[PDB]
Amino acid sequence: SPGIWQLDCTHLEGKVILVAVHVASGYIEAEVIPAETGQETAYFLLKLAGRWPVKTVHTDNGSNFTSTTVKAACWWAGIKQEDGIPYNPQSQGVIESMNKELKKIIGQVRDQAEHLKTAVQMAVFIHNHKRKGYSAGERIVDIIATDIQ
Amino acid sequence: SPGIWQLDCTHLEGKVILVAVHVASGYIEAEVIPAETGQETAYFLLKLAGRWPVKTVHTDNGSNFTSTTVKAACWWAGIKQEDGIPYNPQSQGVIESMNKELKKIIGQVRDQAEHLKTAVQMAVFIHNHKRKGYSAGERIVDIIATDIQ
Ligand SMILES: O=C1Nc2ccccc2/C1=C\c1cccc(C(=O)O)c1
Ligand SMILES: O=C1Nc2ccccc2/C1=C\c1cccc(C(=O)O)c1
Repeated sequence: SPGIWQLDCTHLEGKVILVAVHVASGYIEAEVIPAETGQETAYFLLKLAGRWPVKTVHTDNGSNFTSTTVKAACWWAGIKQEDGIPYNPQSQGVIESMNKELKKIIGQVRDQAEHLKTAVQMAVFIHNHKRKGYSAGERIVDIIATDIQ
Repeated sequence: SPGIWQLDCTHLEGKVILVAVHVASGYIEAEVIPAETGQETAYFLLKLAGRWPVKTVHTDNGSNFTSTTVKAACWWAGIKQEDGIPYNPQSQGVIESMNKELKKIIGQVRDQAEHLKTAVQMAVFIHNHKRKGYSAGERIVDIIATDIQ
């Protein structure tokens, strides 16, 4: 579980926000893209796996699961690509809740940024630093550090 | 020193590669931009600080040190912005060496990617995973985890 991430795609202002959630910690990375393509998803995963030790990715839908470009990026980066079917039904609900929370934060910062991408990165910052006590940022580092030792 | 990062700007294929190096570990994040502007640097730092606990940034040049947009992003994200003048002359040489090493890796992967940005992220991946025995990715996590406890 230190290496397990979940992909999540949500929509705002006619654009797409692609999110990777580290399941065990709640830590996220996100980007704005014009639309969800295999190529964009592939590039996003390459960035993620260069930054964190990504072992398994639960893909967000069947198109990205099937995508040859996504499969190539997962091969390149040593990621086991899996489906994202909630065998636990409380899982989708947690993502649903996270998308709602992220959009709430985006709303709270939206006027401080001209471009949506800036607001999204402010929201990532706030999300990862929020103490719940540890923050998601603290939890992911502790989880992975423990795993290394 | 767990929170200290150094900005570095290098050039390839008529484009600019902006790099943030975590000084204590050698871990890097990087992006390709058309040219180094205050706005691009500001956005890059916002992304970085949402992902890692960035306390201090040594800026790469006087224009970014002076930039009102960079100063605003540092204020927003709780980053102490400093100059990047090598009080130790072995510092610049280490960055010089890193740029050369990064460009070497980019060369080694360049044909596997159409776009430079893909090659750069492959290079970030290889750099951060290389065992030298721990990798830069392992070192940054251990450093920050120790600091939290
Ligand atoms: O001055 C600034 N405060 C910031 C605090 C955080 C991040 C950026 C800024 C920033 C300017 C900036 C730079 C790029 C894009 C955008 C945008 O409006 O999308 C604004
Ligand atoms: O099939 C693929 N293998 C990969 C291994 C790693 C990353 C991407 C790919 C990938 C395709 C892809 C996707 C986006 C851009 C580019 C580009 O050429 O810049 C290529």
